[PDB]
Amino acid sequence: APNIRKSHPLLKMINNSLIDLPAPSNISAWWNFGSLLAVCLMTQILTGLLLAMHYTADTSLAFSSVAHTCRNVQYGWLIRNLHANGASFFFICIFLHIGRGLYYGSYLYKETWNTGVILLLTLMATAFVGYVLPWGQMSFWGATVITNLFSAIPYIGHTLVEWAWGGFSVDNPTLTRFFALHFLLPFAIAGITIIHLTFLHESGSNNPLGISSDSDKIPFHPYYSFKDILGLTLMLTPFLTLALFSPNLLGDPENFTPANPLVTPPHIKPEWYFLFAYAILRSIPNKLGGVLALAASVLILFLIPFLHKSKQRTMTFRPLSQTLFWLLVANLLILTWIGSQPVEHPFIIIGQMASLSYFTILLILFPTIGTLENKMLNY
Amino acid sequence: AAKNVVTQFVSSMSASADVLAMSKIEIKLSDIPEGKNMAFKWRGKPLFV
Amino acid sequence: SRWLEGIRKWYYNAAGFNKYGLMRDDTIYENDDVKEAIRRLPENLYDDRMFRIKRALDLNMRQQILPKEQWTKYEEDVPYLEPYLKEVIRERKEREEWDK
Amino acid sequence: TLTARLYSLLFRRTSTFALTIVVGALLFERAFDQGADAIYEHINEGKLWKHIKHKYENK
Amino acid sequence: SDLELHPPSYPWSHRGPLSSLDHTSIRRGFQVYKQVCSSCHSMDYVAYRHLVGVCYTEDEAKALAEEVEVQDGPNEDGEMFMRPGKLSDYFPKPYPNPEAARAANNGALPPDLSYIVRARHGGEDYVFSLLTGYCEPPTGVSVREGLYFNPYFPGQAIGMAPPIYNDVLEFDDGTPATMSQVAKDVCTFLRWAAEPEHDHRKRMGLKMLLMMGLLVPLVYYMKRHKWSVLKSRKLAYRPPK
Amino acid sequence: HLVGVCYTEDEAKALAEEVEVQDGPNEDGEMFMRPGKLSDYFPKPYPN
Amino acid sequence: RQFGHLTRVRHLITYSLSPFEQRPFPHYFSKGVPNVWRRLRACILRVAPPFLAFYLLYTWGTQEFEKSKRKNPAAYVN
Amino acid sequence: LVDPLTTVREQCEQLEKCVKARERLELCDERVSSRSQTEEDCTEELFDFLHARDHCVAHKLFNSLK
Amino acid sequence: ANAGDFGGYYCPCHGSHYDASGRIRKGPAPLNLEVPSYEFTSDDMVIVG
Ligand code: HEM
Ligand code: HEM
Ligand code: HEM
Ligand SMILES: CCCCC[C@H]1C(=O)O[C@@H](C)[C@H](NC(=O)c2cccc(NC=O)c2O)C(=O)O[C@H](C)[C@@H]1OC(=O)CC(C)C
Ligand SMILES: C/C=C(C)/C=C/C=C/[C@H](C)[C@H](C)[C@H](C)[C@H](C)CCc1oc2c(O)c(OC)cc(OC)c2c(=O)c1C
Ligand code: FES
Repeated sequence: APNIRKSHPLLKMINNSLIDLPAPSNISAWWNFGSLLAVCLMTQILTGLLLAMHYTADTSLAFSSVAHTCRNVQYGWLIRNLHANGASFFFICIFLHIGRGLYYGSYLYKETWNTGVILLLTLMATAFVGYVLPWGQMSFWGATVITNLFSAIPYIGHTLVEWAWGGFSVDNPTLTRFFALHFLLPFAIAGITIIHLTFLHESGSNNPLGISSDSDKIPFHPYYSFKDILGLTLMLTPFLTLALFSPNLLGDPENFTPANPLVTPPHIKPEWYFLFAYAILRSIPNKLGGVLALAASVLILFLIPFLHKSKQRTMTFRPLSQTLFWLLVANLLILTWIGSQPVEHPFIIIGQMASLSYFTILLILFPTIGTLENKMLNY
Repeated sequence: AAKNVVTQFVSSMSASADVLAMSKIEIKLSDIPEGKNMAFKWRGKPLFV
Repeated sequence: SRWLEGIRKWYYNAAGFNKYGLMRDDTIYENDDVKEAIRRLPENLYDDRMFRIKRALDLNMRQQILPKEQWTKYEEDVPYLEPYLKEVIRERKEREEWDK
Repeated sequence: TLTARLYSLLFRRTSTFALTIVVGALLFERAFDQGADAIYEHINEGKLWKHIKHKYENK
Repeated sequence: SDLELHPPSYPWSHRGPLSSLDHTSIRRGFQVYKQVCSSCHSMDYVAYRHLVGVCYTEDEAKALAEEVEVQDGPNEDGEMFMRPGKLSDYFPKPYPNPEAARAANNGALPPDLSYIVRARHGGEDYVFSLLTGYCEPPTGVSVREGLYFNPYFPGQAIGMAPPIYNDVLEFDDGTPATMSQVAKDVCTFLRWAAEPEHDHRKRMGLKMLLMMGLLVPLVYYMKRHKWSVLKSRKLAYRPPK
Repeated sequence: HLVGVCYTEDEAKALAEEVEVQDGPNEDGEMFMRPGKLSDYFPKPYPN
Repeated sequence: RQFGHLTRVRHLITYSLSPFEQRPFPHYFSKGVPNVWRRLRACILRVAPPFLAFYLLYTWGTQEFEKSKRKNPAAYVN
Repeated sequence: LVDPLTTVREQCEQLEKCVKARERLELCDERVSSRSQTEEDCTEELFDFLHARDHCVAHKLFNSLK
Repeated sequence: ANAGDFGGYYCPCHGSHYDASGRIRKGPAPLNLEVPSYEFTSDDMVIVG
């Protein structure tokens, strides 16, 4: 090969995943989400790796340390800001990325999709820790529930927790051992992400119409490379805007008060990118039920591929399920609001309700409106 | 071989060989008038009287 | 009271996959059966379908569609693959049953 | 005719192009900052330490 | 009753995504903290060091920190001993420990005001209100021995007595030291205090915004420039017959 | 440690009683001495 | 999957011009903006509805809550 | 020396809303302090006032402050 | 303490309401609060543990 861009074991990979990669010609922004997700993975790993350069995982020093890392380290403040927010831009993109995939049945690439879930899960997992790290009122009390959340699993539970975290109560150990997980985990996300793309490439990228694209397919490089660099700057501007103008805009301030093992803040509102499932959890009064609900609240994505009935892949030609879809996306934006809302009649019910449409819309509505639309075509 | 190495590197966390027993606390009941509840720092978690 | 006929017509224009100018069948996700189906297609209809798809893609990729004129009309939609696909399926269902 | 003069001389040879990105960046920097800094400060007259530094250094 | 009153918004001199903090105001904000809050309110994350170049002068802050003696390292004979507060010391703690403070403030714990502004929803708007805003409990409502009604505070019963009235001090710059006024200055401080980066952070934001403005279009052209090959493009099916 | 290795629980406990240790803040917050429990570390002879 | 082994494509003549011989800008106000609306108006009636519905359920929910807080002038007329 | 606050709360305490509120309160106040046994509290009413008062207190107060 | 619909307790985490006895009455909480080992040593004395 005179090529080189193809005759070099390493070098090929690149000129095979960034150049020369066949990608569908027709692809909406909803396809950038992922390349972005990467940039987050990076921005997170880069900033956090750098923020760990100043963190001091240990109760008595943990909180302050960060403060120091901000006030004392040049641009250390910027680093933090960026980090906590990448967290979000990260969940945002992920939340959108899942959207797109859901409504173009990209979940048909199963493996590429299943791995995806894992990523989500992990990204949810890693983000749980890390937030504990700054050891604020939130950090602490989040540690205590989320962890204790495994209380539900019988027999192996109470035990698994008094292990999950340090000894018998969220205390220093749990902290150090969390930092470790956090420092570690992201690198797992990175790995799996590789596994994710691998599975993908096995099957070209999807495409909005949901019909073969071999008919077209353009060289990833010339095109999409730019397109990514663009989307990079686009959904980079907001994230930065936040980080430079109203950083804590998304960040609960309650966490600015160092942890107190004795008083959980009246008004414990979990992180936004978590609220939905949060709601679901509390609107199902039963430790186990509460948890279970939650369990499936996210662990349901795994079933979407089996809850696909449309004779067509995407649903751009499925106006019916189509609105059912937004009924879902909104039913989600709802659960969220209902999550950032205390528990009283005005809410609560609304809660468990949406926290019912959620499931049904998925487990039942979709597949039904699914076959139905096929018959409205003689299929 | 493994069975153990596992067990080992599994208890290399559970507990910590550091356990207390402050199980004994003295309270002035007069500090808590009728109708209210006082909270105390006791054994890693709060105590209500 | 309400014609399934009357309805299908709805859904058809509602799906609006004819705005891109491609027959119903030009859409059905390509699963094992369909592939075999399409692989049985007479070369005539194949190249036809292809272009229709590439055109569809090209449009879609431009975000623009086909002039109100060129949309395909419900009654004129040609189920060019349904027939093959069906044999396929039953061919299979025949085999699947025999292997028991 | 700028654009033409530019291309031929600056953007044609991949060797050159780059060279102007550099020398250009140096210029863009220096200029963008001074401009930015000014825009900023001006939108905050008498509020910055640079601006009160004087009640222990006059103004 | 989970019934509460939400603090009105004041057009602070530094609210604007592009407006820095009135450093003059912070200077006073500092003094009001030093002269009246720094006797109950600890502020562990700042230090005279900062004031230098932001609202005070090197020599100014140095002599400013001399103003306090601090317990420092072991002797040769090893014994804590006091000595003039240097420049690098952190703002003095009023109490050796919390429970000590709680025993000094009618059983309450005056929270450290380092990150106060961003630890309570509302920041300055809240804080300001809280200070300038005490009053007799409406009827049927009775605050117990030692507390003081303040509508804006949850429970409406605070353990902090109105710590700010007219003249409590005298801003050496010649500023009508009215409550409203001082209380303002304290808040603008509490802000910087909570996030010194403020200005530097917004200025930055400025530039960041001018780059997006400039960069994104550029790459947009580039994105379109490159795609035109396709956007433009034209198909056609020509079989032989 | 001593417990189970060269001493007995009750043995070490009373063994640790043998020393008073400076411990946490009052309510009025002030270091105060109190009987050395079982979990204390061997006494330091010098403050520093 | 790489290039040259994608599909059996026959008889498709495509003509495209170098980007430098054409204009990227494009034809806004002619085909540009028009199609944009051609779409806002196409899906508006398919996307907005549910969001709108939420909104209501949000407001309703909030007001009611904010109401159930205020006293019934007649919870004690005596 | 006079606190621009108190002066500006004077003007504000006169705006239509304040009055339509200050009144609503005044009643409740003397509506609860007039009885021996009542659970009512004039907090709510109190807020509504404040809420309204301070609101303009803000629209103007910072103008007189340096 | 001193909050909730059962005049005992309320946990802001998931809405579990407790009665003044520490029992769970409403919400997702599973068992009633923990009652430590204790006794009174006199008229004003109370010892927990
Ligand atoms: C000095 C200008 C000053 C400020 C500013 C101030 C503010 C302040 C805040 C914002 C809080 C409370 C926030 C909350 O919701 O808990 C707070 C709390 C207390 N303070 Fe204060 N305070 C100022 C000065 C002083 C001074 C001089 C004293 C001691 C005389 C004092 C005390 C306290 C106490 C006690 C509280 C406790 C609140 C409670 O738990 O009920 N403050 N202060
Ligand atoms: C996968 C992406 C990551 C996620 C989801 C993430 C998320 C978080 C979050 C939300 C916090 C709490 C921040 C806050 O207080 O608001 C955090 C803290 C932290 N993260 Fe990450 N993190 C990630 C990766 C990293 C990496 C790779 C490291 C280093 C190995 C890291 C090190 C830290 C440090 C130092 C803190 C403590 C200081 C702080 O709280 O800001 N993070 N991370
Ligand atoms: C770990 C972060 C993740 C990264 C960085 C990542 C990356 C990618 C990328 C870049 C693609 C290429 C096409 C595109 O951009 O959409 C892709 C596709 C896909 N990813 Fe992810 N992904 C991540 C997480 C997930 C998650 C959480 C899901 C789970 C629902 C998921 C599901 C998919 C699907 C279904 C596709 C294939 C179909 C298609 O591309 O149209 N991904 N992902
Ligand atoms: C030495 C560098 C090797 C390059 C690695 C890097 C490589 O896959 O880069 C792209 C192709 C990848 N996305 C895409 O290919 C992609 C695919 C379909 C459409 C679009 N665009 C939408 O319009 C894409 O953008 C994007 O998601 O990054 C991944 C995931 C990976 O990088 C990650 O492991 C890094 C993590 C592990 C830290
Ligand atoms: C080290 C990692 C371990 C032990 C594993 C933990 C597993 C993490 C999982 C994926 C995470 C929490 C998921 C987003 C779950 C499903 C959502 C539930 C969730 O619930 C919460 C909750 O009920 C709270 O009650 C007061 C408070 C909270 O924060 C202050 C949260 C919270 O932050 C999250 C998020
Ligand atoms: S933590 Fe008590 S309601 Fe769940």
